[PDB]
Amino acid sequence: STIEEQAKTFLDKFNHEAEDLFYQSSLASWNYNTNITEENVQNMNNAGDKWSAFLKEQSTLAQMYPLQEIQNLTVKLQLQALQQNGSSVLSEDKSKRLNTILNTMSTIYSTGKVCNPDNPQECLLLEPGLNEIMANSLDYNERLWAWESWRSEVGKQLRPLYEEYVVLKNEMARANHYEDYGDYWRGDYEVNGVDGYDYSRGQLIEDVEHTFEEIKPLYEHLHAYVRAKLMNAYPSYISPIGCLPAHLLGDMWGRFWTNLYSLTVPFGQKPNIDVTDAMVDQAWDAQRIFKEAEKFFVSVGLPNMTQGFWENSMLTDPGNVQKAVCHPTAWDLGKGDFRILMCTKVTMDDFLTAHHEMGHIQYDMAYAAQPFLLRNGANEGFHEAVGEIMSLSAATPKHLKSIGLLSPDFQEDNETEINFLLKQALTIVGTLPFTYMLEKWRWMVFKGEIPKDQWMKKWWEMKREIVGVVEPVPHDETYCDPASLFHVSNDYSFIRYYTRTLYQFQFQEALCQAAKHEGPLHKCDISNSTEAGQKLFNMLRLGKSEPWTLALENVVGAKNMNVRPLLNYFEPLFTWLKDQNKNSFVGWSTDWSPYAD
Amino acid sequence: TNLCPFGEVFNATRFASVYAWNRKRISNCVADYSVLYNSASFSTFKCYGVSPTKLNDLCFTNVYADSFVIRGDEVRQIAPGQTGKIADYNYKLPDDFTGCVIAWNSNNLDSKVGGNYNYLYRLFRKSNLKPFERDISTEIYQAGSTPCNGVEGFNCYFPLHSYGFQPTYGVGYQPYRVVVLSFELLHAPATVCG
Ligand SMILES: *[C@@H]1O[C@H](CO)[C@@H](O)[C@H](O)[C@H]1NC(C)=O
Ligand SMILES: *[C@@H]1O[C@H](CO)[C@@H](O)[C@H](O)[C@H]1NC(C)=O
Ligand SMILES: *[C@@H]1O[C@H](CO)[C@@H](O)[C@H](O)[C@H]1NC(C)=O
Ligand SMILES: *[C@@H]1O[C@H](CO)[C@@H](O)[C@H](O)[C@H]1NC(C)=O
Ligand SMILES: *[C@@H]1O[C@H](CO)[C@@H](O)[C@H](O)[C@H]1NC(C)=O
Repeated sequence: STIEEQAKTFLDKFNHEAEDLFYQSSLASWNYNTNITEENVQNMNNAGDKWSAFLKEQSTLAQMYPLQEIQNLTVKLQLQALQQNGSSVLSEDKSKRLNTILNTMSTIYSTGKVCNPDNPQECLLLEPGLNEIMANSLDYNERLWAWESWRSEVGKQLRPLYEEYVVLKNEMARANHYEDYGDYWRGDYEVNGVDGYDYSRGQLIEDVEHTFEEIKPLYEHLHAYVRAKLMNAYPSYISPIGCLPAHLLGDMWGRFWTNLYSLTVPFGQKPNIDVTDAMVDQAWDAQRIFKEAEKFFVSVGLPNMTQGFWENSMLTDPGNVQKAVCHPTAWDLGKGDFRILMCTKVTMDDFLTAHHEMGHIQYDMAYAAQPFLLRNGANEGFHEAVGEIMSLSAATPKHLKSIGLLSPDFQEDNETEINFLLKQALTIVGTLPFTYMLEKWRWMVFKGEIPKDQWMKKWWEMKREIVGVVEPVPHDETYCDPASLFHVSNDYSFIRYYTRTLYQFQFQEALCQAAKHEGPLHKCDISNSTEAGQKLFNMLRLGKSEPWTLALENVVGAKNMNVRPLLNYFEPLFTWLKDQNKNSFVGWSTDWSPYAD
Repeated sequence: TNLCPFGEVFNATRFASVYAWNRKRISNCVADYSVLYNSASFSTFKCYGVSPTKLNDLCFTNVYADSFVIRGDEVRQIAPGQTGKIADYNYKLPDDFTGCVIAWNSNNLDSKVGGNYNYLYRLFRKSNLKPFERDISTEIYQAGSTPCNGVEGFNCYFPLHSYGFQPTYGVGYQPYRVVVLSFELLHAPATVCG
């Protein structure tokens, strides 16, 4: 009779529809992902189009239900997520224009290739050619050539394309009462209708700028140390006060800095911790690695993998008979089917990635009870955080010795722990300025705060002021160098990595403080402490049926992203860098240039 | 003197879907529940009121064996004092229950790749069922106020929905065949015991 009970009935039908159709779609996509042929492409695309058409039809049919007439916040959340038609609101010609430009950009990036002026027939896709070029080649000129070439080939192409895409997407967002597409993305953290837990979309920007302000010292000292080491590596190229040239960042753009580790390790005579040899010398294979990670997760009281995972998933590469694109992924096919797709090479890095993906699988196993629309993260950042914390808690030397996989008498010292923390801070602390800078630039673009013919002029500005990056070649407005990236060109939200990083250390510190660990935070391990297990499960079992702030306080007792756990975890490293930096200027000038000298 | 026909009912090859739960009457025979109890094949065996041993040497007037197929998780809902789709719309157990509940995994037959769509369940109803009442109707559901007159559409819903049984489902979603027994005592002689 009322609106509430009728929306109840409607959603109760929509669940038992979307579950079946999503199973068909995801299972077809899986069959394609393990066995790459044409008929699999056919089945996958047909099932996916059927599912998407069902979703669009159901959104349209659902918009007939009045939202504000709803009190029970579960029903309100499901109705809000469903009724958001999105791109389905534009004129059909405009919709086809969107799909057109999206496919052009995605394919251009996915097939673009480059080669030197000497052999126009011997040339490479980025992966793995330019990838390894930026990752391992130490030739300055070679890396600068790679930099400018990839920034020129896809950049000039997508530049006006990205202009048009920005226009059309601003229109798409404004259609549904979203001031722009940036705000549309930020609308994932938005929470309303809950006292003491509301969260506005601009509050997100405020929080992010805040947290970055407090992280700034650690990153600044890290950048000082790394600049000093690279000057010791490439003295004829770097200024003792100037910013770091991007083409030396161990990657084409510097999403991570991992590849600088060997180039900047302090104690270059210390034997690094690696159980690869210890693994192979005991006949360790896929089944063993994954059984060990599963035993880990049973140690903290979380439930263990149901037999379906062991039977169906693909743990070992399917030989040379059939091919698969095995980027390591975890799949929740719905209805109680969980799988992992991974070509596990028996190493240490893979022994960590297995824990990460199995953590994704645990998080998905946790909320199989919530209705369909809520089977997801509480925000766009909890999944990868719940994944990462397990890897960093199981990569500790103590845990490694606990399973006998390490010589029990390996002695921990200041040198090895500074090396470990430097590895970490190069992986994690290095990517936060990049993530924040890029997301802020994209937000400012979408808010119209920048004339189009000025985009690039502003872009490398913020890096020069945030990530300590300086371009070795003057780039004009015809390039769209950001587009040369995966997520920029493929239109993905990018701040989920920042939120992942910070929620990661909040979770880690809270969990350790729940295990009564005494000592530095990094050497902490959560194993055998069912207290931390239940503390984390009480956040896992929710899904998104609650505001993310509530599930965050259910664990860390705070109501907002907070850097203090990060600085706590990295304190010893920060002290060591403070010692080492007494002989180097911390910071950078904004006028020094590599091309206008 | 003749044995009760627990064979033809317990492991025949095609069970009836839940909303049309197949009922069978047992009388005028001798029953041996011992093979049932010590079968150790059923991954769920629970009941309320009698001991699994003592029931062998007890005499009852009439016995009823209901049988159907359901999902994994929902097997718990077959118990006096539960609520949910199977206990609300599809099946009812009275709190003064007297029989037993037997449930065994059925991912063997009842599922097949591509989805086995021969098993259905009632998804909506105007009111909850009474004990031991079976409704087979399929009149479109009046979700709104405007009558439908037999058409699918806004606020007009189909009251049956199909279990998408497949072989690659988790333990909670692989099918589960279920047999529920009840006894009753009346004035007439108790023709059912052994
Ligand atoms: C891969 O796909 C082909 C095409 O349908 C099929 O013939 C083959 O059996 C598949 N591989 C396996 C291992 O089933
Ligand atoms: C909201 O609906 C759910 C079922 O969809 C129900 O379990 C819950 O109790 C409802 N909330 C309130 C406050 O009644
Ligand atoms: C999970 O752990 C429990 C611990 O009691 C064990 O009984 C169960 O067999 C384990 N699961 C599997 C699939 O082995
Ligand atoms: C966890 O406990 C088990 C059994 O008590 C023990 O064998 C193992 O070494 C412990 N591991 C850690 C990291 O405490
Ligand atoms: C019927 O056969 C199945 C399969 O072997 C078995 O599990 C079940 O116990 C049998 N029925 C009886 C009454 O033993």
